[PDB]
Amino acid sequence: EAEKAADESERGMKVIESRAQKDEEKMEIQEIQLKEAKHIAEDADRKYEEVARKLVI
Amino acid sequence: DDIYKAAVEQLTEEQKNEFKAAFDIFVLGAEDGCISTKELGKVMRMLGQNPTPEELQEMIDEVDEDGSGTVDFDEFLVMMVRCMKDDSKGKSEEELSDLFRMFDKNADGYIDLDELKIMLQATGETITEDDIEELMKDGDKNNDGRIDYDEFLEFMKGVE
Repeated sequence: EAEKAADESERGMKVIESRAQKDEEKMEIQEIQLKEAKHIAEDADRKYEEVARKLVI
Repeated sequence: DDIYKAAVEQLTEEQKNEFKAAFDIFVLGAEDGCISTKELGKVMRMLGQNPTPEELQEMIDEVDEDGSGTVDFDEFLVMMVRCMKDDSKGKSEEELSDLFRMFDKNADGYIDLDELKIMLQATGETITEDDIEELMKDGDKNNDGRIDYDEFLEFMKGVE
């Protein structure tokens, strides 16, 4: 019983460890995408505001 | 060019001395001594103003015409002179009204174009066309044919 439990826990070890590492990879991907999205949002804000000032003129 | 010395003349000594000694807040050591354009916005926060993306990006466009990605000290002085518009620590107006009296030499209430032409040639420069034409565009808005004390004040704002 103890041996089978230990082996089951080993299988769990590897499964969950991999899950966590994958999550970290996803974290990095999401981070760079969020930075790009924020840059694009600031760009669009600036563009719209400049157009609005020209419009007011 | 004449913009560099005009910026020198239109700004007081204490302001520009503090401006330069305070621009020296970014330099720390082993640097070129000229900071990147975007860092300029940060020194402005020190100045006490809170500019905005439109003015910031425009002003950014007002430096580094030749496209080096960096700002020199003469462009630095011209942009600063072009930023705060409170020149001469508040231009006066009373003596200026005396000077309004000066522009008029027939005692009518306003400035004639002939009086402007003689006033301009009295400096030493003759009449050219772009001179008076641009001076009229700066001074007038609706072709009223004269420069009154409002347009008088407006045209030379900040000038000493």
